[PDB]
Amino acid sequence: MLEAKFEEASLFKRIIDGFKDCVQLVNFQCKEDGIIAQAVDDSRVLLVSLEIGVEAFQEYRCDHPVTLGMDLTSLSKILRCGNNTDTLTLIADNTPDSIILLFEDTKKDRIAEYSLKLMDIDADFLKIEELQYDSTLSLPSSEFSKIVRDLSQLSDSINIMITKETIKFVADGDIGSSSVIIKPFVDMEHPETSIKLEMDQPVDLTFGAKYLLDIIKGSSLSDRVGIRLSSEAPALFQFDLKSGFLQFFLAPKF
Repeated sequence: MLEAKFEEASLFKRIIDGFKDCVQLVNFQCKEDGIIAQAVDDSRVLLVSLEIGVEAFQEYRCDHPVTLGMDLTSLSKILRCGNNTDTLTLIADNTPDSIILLFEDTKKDRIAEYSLKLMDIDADFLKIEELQYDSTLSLPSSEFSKIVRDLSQLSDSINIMITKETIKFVADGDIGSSSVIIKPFVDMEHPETSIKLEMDQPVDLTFGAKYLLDIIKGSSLSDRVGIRLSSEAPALFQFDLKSGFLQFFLAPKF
């Protein structure tokens, strides 16, 4: 009925990581064009949205829509058992109470099979994404990961501000302060180091550093990170998949 085969289990593992620090109970809607998942934290400042396209799997077959409500902790326990390089195949016949996970390795000499029991998770799906954001911005995820990791040393809240040609991060907690200033540049070897900034309106927003910290563990899925900011809206942090993405919508501090 449903058969999704990841070329490498690391992918699913990493996706599930991006979620697990933010919530435990998540519905995975599987359909003909792939899988989506949406989940909010308890404070409802952070919404995590995932979409995994068909071409993102080595092989993918879903006969008809089916929801897989899962406990992220239980799931990650099971994922602990396979390794980053195993092929992972999720499988379910329709109207399921549980799914199956298949790791193989091609030496040789491995083929482990587990079965997770599904739960019923009550979900009211949200479509809060805006048409355009005041500023759009991309950069190496590794770089953004450091800026966050660093600045979250001084303050429990980080302030991001965009003016013409300047992106600026600032943490100013009791103990001390730091300010990173970066700017748009293309660098051809390679251009995945480059920093892109499109600004309609300048924006000056502040976020809980604790959540930014969650958001940047998606760095493992993508060389780069996209960031859309608006004055009156949750910020959108995005890591592109081969086909799809993991996105984090995060409420600016009032």
